[PDB]
Amino acid sequence: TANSTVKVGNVTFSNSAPLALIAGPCQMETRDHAFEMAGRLKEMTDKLGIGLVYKSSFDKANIGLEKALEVFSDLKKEYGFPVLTDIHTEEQCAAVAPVVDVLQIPAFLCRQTDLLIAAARTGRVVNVKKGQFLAPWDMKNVLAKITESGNPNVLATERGVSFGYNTLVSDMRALPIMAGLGAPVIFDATHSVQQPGQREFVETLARAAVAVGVAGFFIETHEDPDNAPSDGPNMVPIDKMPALLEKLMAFDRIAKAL
Amino acid sequence: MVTANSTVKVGNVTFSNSAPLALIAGPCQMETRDHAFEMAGRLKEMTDKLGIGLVYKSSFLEKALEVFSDLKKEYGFPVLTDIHTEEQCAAVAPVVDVLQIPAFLCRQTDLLIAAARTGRVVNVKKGQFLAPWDMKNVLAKITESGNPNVLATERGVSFGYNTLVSDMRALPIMAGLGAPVIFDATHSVQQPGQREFVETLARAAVAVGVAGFFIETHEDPDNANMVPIDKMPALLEKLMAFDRIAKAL
Amino acid sequence: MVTANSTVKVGNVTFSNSAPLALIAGPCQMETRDHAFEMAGRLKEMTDKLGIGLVYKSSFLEKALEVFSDLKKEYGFPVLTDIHTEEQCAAVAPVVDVLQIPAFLCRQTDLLIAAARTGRVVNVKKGQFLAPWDMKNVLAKITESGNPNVLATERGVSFGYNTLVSDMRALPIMAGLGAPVIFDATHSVQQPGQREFVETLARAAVAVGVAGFFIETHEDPDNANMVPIDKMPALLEKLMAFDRIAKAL
Amino acid sequence: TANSTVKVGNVTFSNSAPLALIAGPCQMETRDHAFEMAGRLKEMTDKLGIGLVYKSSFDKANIGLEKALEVFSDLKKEYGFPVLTDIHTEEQCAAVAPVVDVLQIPAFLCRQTDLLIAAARTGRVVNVKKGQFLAPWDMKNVLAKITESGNPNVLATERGVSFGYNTLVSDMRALPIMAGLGAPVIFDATHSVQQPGQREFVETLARAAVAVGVAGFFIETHEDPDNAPSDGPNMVPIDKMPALLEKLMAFDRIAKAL
Repeated sequence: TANSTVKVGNVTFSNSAPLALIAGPCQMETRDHAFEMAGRLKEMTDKLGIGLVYKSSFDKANIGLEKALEVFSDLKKEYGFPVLTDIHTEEQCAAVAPVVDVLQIPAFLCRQTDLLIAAARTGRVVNVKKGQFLAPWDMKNVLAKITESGNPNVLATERGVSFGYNTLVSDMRALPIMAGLGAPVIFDATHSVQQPGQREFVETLARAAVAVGVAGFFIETHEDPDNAPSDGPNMVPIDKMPALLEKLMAFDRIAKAL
Repeated sequence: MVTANSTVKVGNVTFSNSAPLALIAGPCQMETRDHAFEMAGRLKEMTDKLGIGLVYKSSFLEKALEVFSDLKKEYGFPVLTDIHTEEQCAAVAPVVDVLQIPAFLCRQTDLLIAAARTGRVVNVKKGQFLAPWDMKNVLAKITESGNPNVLATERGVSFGYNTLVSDMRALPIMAGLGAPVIFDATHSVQQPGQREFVETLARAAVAVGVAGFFIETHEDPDNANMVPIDKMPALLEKLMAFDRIAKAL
Repeated sequence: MVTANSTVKVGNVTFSNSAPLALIAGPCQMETRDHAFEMAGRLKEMTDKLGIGLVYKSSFLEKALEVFSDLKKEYGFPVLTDIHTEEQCAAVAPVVDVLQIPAFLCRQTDLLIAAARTGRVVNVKKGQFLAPWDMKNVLAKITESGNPNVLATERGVSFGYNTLVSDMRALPIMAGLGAPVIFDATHSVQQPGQREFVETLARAAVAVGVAGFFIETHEDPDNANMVPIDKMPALLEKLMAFDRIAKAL
Repeated sequence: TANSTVKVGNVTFSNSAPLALIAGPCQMETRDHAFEMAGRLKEMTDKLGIGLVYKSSFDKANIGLEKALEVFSDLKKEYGFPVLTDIHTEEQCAAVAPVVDVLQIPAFLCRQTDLLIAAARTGRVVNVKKGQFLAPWDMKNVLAKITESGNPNVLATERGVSFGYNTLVSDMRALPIMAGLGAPVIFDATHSVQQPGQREFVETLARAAVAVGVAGFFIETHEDPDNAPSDGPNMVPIDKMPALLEKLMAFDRIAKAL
């Protein structure tokens, strides 16, 4: 019993609506860097008519919460977008909820029922990253922990499944399956390509997903991914983002008429 | 020496990962002569309206080759059928434009060589036990035999038990081998040992970029897996809209 | 610098891929104090007769640590429990001999470091998303933190959907990393999202060669997955017979 | 409705009986080479009390039938063992059946119903290699094509399943599952380790399988596997075979009492 349209600040997520973007660097760095990344993402999405949710993690985990919340607060004041971050404990959900619009359950924690309930109880939008060890239908039971806990605003993010050793595959059937559960479906293009333990296939997977039909994309991006503090091999260079997004929007226009 | 053609011309059809999508379509098995002309006429009608190339396919031999020959006289399209032995390649080659290597036989060198030596276009279905880069050495058996006209068909890869998965990365990787890549929508959804997901996989594949689509279709697929023929015009129209974008990028 | 110990001594138990098998066993969750002493007594009885080391395990904290402490006073064995946060490591360490990292947390560096810094033995369950060689970098987070006493537990790897598979090659590969390898028979048969195959997988693992077996067990597993406790003596006797051969070769 | 004991010449296959060995080089080479391999295999199995079925292929396929049948006939005359070879067409089953005791259906052909029926109709023992794309329970339907065709003497050979790309895994649960179908189960140690498109793990997998319980082993072997005409990376050096087999028999003695 999820909301099929999830509205967060100025952003609408729905399998029927134009694509929305969750984007940002993996890890929050300096305040300088945060404002540069968020400014560039806001400009390119403003021009395209794409809603933006700005993302960054503060726990490292495989800047710290206090500092990060200050930066997130100032970003929101300057740019007006909702923000997202990942949470790892019940105490972290309560601590970030005053500022952060969308709480994210990491893939490794997607089965941790008490964390799903704690996120749910904040009344924030909850994005659940589907674990690479889950099947698409398994998400019914995961998302239910949130919706049956009284929070109807859930997003389900596809991020690939384990395929042998050191390989993920993206089963495009996950998208209609999860959409059938009633929550907006988000496609994580950057983690879906990774070699557990690849950037050349981000566009490939993104094009496939948008044509199938998704509410949104989750794309990690950075100005110099090879030199980034975390997750660097996977992130799209920020200067390549406008071209990617323009392409995705062309397909989305067709996909969302059918 | 000899290398795969990135553009493969078959009769009045052009396959290339840079050209508009062409269609390989038909029933699994040839039934009757009348059934063949019906399916083919319906397929040609829809492909004529959309402006897409059609290769008509069926699996069978004497009677079948006469049916194929007559279909070609009447409709002017090329045809495709599966071959299983060296002897079969030789028998069907005077009539059939595309010889198809089934996925279970994609590593059978002697068959690959026989089909190559006929001079026909050879379509190899990628085994569900192969990785996309494994098609390099498969395609090389045809091209090193002197035949540059090869098509590589994606049809899914084994994913745990009784499950296939469509890794869309297979498409650019195989395209990189230098042959047109064909997406088999109807076998890629199979539950080994699902028709609902055929549109899903097809939309994904076309947005990634393919030379063509391979779809098994029938007027009554429950009494024949297959896309009902009455679902083809809507599906194809959607796939052509995505293709136009995919091929311009 | 610091490297994993190929022999890990825990209280009166020795773990090594060259030593006789030792047993890590107990219920999933600690129930009551009386239930704990019962399970433990039954396990110690059977391990005493067979001459095998026993580490008693349970998941929970204040009451639980008092139970563990009393079990140790009475039975003299080491104990193991799962930890989920840094704070938890610190709280359980004064009592619990082996800190266990659950499979879902095996990549959580901060937790790995916290458990390492306690000076206790750390057992890391291999994530079902990891390859066996991926345990190199996991184990290194504990050893580079100054703790050489690590156990590596095999518990299956994802195999398509809702299925795990036990790749017996994981065992020598992980042994090659230099830590004793533990086989989790009860989680390796899991259907994510099967008790019949626990003996099958255990027999295979022991013939390959493992430092130990991890088995969840209960007196009434339907009202608690788990091996019924009354099935343990027969299973263990079989596994010891294979172990003797495996360890001499 | 398979025979739970399959007797072929001097060899007994049963999940209850001491292990039997199917062994030989992948491809038949010279007559010299055939007699050397078969002699060495007969000597080492004679000493251990292990029944031997000598194997070689004549079709190449990813010496030729006429020559191979002559060699097989002379081997049988000299050594007295049953022999095995793989068949690929209905005509090949009829052509080799006069001489060959055990017809083998290759993994890639295990779903080809007409070939299963043709092998069955020869009245020879049929060994079916389980395809790497099959599940253990799928073998019920495969083996049924033989037994329902009137031939109750079938062997089911485990040879690994596809695990991501260029990797096989050996699911040891396949062994009790297939045994539950009633046919003797054979473990192919050499193909189960291979990298599709490894010898150091032949003993690992073999030890696992024998402890679980199997009727037999299928082991490809050659005097100089690195220089062999086919399948060389996978085959056990013939001089390592006695030590391997001695180890397997030690475990088998325990496994077959339980």
